[PDB]
Amino acid sequence: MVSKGEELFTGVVPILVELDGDVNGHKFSVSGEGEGDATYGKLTLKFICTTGKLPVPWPTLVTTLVQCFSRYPDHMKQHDFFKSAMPEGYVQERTIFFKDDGNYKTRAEVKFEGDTLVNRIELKGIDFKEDGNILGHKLEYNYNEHNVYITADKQKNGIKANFKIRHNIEDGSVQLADHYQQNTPIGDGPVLLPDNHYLDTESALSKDPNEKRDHMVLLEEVEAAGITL
Repeated sequence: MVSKGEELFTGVVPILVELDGDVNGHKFSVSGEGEGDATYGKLTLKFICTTGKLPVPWPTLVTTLVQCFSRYPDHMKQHDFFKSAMPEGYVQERTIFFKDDGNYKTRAEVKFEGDTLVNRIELKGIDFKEDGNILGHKLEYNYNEHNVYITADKQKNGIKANFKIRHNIEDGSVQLADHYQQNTPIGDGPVLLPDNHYLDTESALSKDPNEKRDHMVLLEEVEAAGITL
């Protein structure tokens, strides 16, 4: 295998996610747990809003709540920055602009803590409309397939990405969320800096019929593409 960190993903890896958020002064926390199987680009996670009611729609948090679990095809193994940064990990930072509404700013560290892949996130949201699609909870509980476009940032020993998320609104229209992303390694070790490619990302949201807390069950399937065999 072409990076040392890639070896850590040959099996099923436990995942922990911890998010602290503040959107227009509405504070919240989310904890998630599950597991990832990068060989197949799959993960399964269950998230709980540990502070009671989530003040924003669950779908708006999907992108924030571990791209090291993507399946890179055999011919693309030298382009997997995310696993190459492991176990020391990477900082992932985004600004997410909701069209005609507010924005989220996120900073996360994704790294191994023992045998567990941990995503710890700080999220701040500002300039939302209290009666808009986000704070007004007008988004459908579902999720579309998206391509995440990745480019190397040699200057920061890292990568950049940008993409637009389409969130279906309750009335059949769409709330757009423009994502700008930067990832930089935490460690000083060498990482893989990729040629341009994308991650074809599929997400399915559901509920645990036994769960009384505000929560989201998420299954994701992701494969890298855009570099010909």
